[PDB]
Amino acid sequence: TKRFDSEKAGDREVQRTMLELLNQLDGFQPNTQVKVIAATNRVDILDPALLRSGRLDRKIEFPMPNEEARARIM
Amino acid sequence: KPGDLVGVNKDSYLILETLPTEYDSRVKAMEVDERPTEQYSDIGGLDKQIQELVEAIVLPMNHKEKFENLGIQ
Amino acid sequence: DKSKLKPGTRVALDMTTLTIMRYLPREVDPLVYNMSHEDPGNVSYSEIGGL
Amino acid sequence: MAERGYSFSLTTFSPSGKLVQIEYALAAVAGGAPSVGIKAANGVVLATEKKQKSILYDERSVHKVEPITKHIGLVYSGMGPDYRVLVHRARKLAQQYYLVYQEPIPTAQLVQRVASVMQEYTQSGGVRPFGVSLLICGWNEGRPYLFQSDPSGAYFAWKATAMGKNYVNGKTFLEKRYNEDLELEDAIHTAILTLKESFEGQMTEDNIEVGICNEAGFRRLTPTEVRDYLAAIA
Amino acid sequence: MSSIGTGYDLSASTFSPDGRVFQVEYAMKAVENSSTAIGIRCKDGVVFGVEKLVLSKLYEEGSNKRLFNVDRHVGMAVAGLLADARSLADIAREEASNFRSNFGYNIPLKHLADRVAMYVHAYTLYSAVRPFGCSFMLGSYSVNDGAQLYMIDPSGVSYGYWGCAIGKARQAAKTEIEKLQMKEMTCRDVVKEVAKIIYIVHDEVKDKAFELELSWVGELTKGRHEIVPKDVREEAEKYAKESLK
Amino acid sequence: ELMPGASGAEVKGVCTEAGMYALRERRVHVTQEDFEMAVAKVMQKDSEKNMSIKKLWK
Amino acid sequence: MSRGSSAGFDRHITIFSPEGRLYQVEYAFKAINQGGLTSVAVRGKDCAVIVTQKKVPDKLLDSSTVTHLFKITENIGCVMTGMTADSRSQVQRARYEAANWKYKYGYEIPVDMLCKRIADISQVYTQNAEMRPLGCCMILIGIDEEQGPQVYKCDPAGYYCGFKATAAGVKQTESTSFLEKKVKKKFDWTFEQTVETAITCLSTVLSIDFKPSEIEVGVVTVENPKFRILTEAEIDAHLVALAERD
Repeated sequence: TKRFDSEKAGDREVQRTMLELLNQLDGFQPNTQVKVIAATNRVDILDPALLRSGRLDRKIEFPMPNEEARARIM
Repeated sequence: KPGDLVGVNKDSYLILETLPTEYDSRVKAMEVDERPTEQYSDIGGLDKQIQELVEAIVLPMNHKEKFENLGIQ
Repeated sequence: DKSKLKPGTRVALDMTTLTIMRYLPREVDPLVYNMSHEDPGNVSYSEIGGL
Repeated sequence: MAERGYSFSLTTFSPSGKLVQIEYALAAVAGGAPSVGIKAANGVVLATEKKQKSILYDERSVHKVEPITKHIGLVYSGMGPDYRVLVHRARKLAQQYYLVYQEPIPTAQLVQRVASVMQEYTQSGGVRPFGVSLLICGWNEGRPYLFQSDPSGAYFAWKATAMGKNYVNGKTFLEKRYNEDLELEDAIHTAILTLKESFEGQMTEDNIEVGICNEAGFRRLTPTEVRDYLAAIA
Repeated sequence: MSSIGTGYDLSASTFSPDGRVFQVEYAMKAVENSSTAIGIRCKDGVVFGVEKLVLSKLYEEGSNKRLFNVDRHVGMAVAGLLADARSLADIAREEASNFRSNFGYNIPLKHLADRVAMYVHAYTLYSAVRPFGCSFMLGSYSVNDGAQLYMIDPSGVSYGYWGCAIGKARQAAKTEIEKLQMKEMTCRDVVKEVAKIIYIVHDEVKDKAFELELSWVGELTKGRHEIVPKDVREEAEKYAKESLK
Repeated sequence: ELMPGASGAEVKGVCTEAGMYALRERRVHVTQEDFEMAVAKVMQKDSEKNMSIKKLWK
Repeated sequence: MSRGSSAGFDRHITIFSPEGRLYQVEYAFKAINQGGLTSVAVRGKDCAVIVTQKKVPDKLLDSSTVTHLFKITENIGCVMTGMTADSRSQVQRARYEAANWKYKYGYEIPVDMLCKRIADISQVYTQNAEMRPLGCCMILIGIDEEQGPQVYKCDPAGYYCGFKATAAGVKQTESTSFLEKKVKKKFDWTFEQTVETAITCLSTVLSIDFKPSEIEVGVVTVENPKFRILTEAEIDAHLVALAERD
């Protein structure tokens, strides 16, 4: 996660690695044809640069289930 | 070209051989392992969602011609 | 030619008698060389447009 | 209100012997625009410079010099938001005192009364200690009064004091030029010198305001007069 | 958002570097998780429709009330978590109740939507009480504006709508409303149509059964707000099932 | 009396500065008048740091 | 770091900080940009005009209902700029304050006085740790009962001052700069000219040029004290006028 003003620690190997995904991810270096299946329980901790539509185009929800959905699993 | 591996002899620096460009050991782990089927019917409920994932992920790769016909990226 | 060899440029030397054997072109880094040579993706001017 | 609320104090002492938030507040008054207040002993003059820096302010009303009532005036230092409550507060107090005495609030008395409310704001929770310093002027009972009210609550009665940008330099000039019981002309002149000490808030007439208290009440001065006093200082 | 270990998402009298409280956003997910409430503005009245999920087969209509009658001309249709919906219902009822009794005329909605949203928002500001994780609509027939429908979000923002849906498939429902002209159409036809959108939303492979509560405030009832008459209610559901297939 | 100081550096600087004024002027001695100009220079530099809320390190 | 550092509990609630203001207070300024609205305020000498972007995020809205222009009194009109959640809430608070004067005084409240009562109100929010400051600012227009048309704006932290020209928005500093050159070069102010300055300045910085249903213009003229909504036809009229200036 980028948000650093860290002069006290905070590694910044980790800073490079999130930034690098964007780099690969811009159109200049192809990524049109390859899909990335991204998964997170918390999108409540991420930033918009990594997420946000048209960088990872489709955004698929899975809301809580209901009785029929319970019915088929059982 | 730049990025290519090439061998060179230690005892006197001549090019031993030419090798093609290749990934780290960690990356080899990252490559395919494959996962087995839960089958669409068999993975219980969430019906509207089976459609959303199938359409997005697997179809543009496998059922590619229909997408080319749509004209989308 | 004495003129070819300068502070900026590179030379190759005998490892066994250190006389300048020959001249080599300037300093370069392999990462730089590929970045300059290549231009993938291209990118259309039209898109950024309207702004 | 429609919630539980707070009541815990945001200030805790130190084994230093200090209260932490008032020291941060003191930094904010210094970050202001120069405001000086001198009691001459032939009237009280409060002068300030106001950073507008565009003169797209059609103020014929609110300013950094605002009259509280007809023989009290107020000038601040620091930030504007904290001023807004204090100026309204002072007007209310002016009204409370007007009803019984019917001579609007005296300066010695005003400060004690503001000081008590300021102290609560530190002492209590769901409120916070100011970071404005007020300079209060008044002429009432045939004596001029000048007080300075600190963002903690403290009040000191001064002959001449400075606040706002480069106050340390201001207070030191004030001691040298001004000595106690000099004339109304000296008080005004040094007052405008402190603003000139360091300006940088657009040099046009409407960017300095002075308001003067004297025997006949309090009025704020037109920006054009203020400029004439400045013009002398190079 | 952030998941800081002291405040910001753990308080709500604290704004983020950008100026937003993460706590209202977590609450905004809650309307999405359960069933939809649709409500469209007519000009002879307003027609509301909330699908009430048959969770238990031993319930009767009036259970897990998503439809409230705010006054005798004001409705409230909610979507999202029912506990925050109840609070919002209680305030709305008292605000509407004083206005008919005292003034003697029907309430213009636009002010009412602003006041209730003020209530939502005042609580967001506070860290001592919570943002409301419901989205709800208010609908009224007036003699100063005619029909009005306003939708207030879990953030306390009010906008007027010709036709709204808040729930687990906003995108599918809004679009169906766009295609149709119900904006100035007669309330009677609308009853059938609002039910039919509920039918698309509902799945027989994500839900078993629902019980339709629609509410009239329109020309049948002569502008009186009642929960849908049993005959009409059935007629409208009957059409909804028949027309898909 | 005139300097309020702030450092041993400030004290030391009054002397060094008097040499810089004498050199400019091309004196072959250091005069009493030079020290007067120097303190005053040094003083002024202190005041700039005082305004900024700084010690001797920025 | 800065703008997110503990020094008391001042990056959480209002108390001063190392920055010489308040962190919590500064998020409340930062908050204005998020809403996405930008406003230009010009003070005429026959009217006082505010133009602000009207946030339209659906195609299922009725035009009349969806606005940010509010009638505070039959003398004062306003636009809300910043976060819309905070906008509805401040307006309802103001309204009680306007009404409170209204019975006592027996006449329409001055634009200066309306701004003074609300400004102080925004200060209570700011002084308190019980609630966070408003994410919005209310910018007032009105005919002052002798001074003339007046434009006052109260901050989201609540301080108010008078203006010839004001701007608040996403880009607060740049709009204000564009706006001083329009004042300097003085075309003079009639009903149409002053409205025209105001819209163009909002268009030039952001570099859009609008539809009449995505800007809103609100005036208080000396035709009558009552505040009016001009509606799309008259707003369109002003848009076309902007061409081939000055």
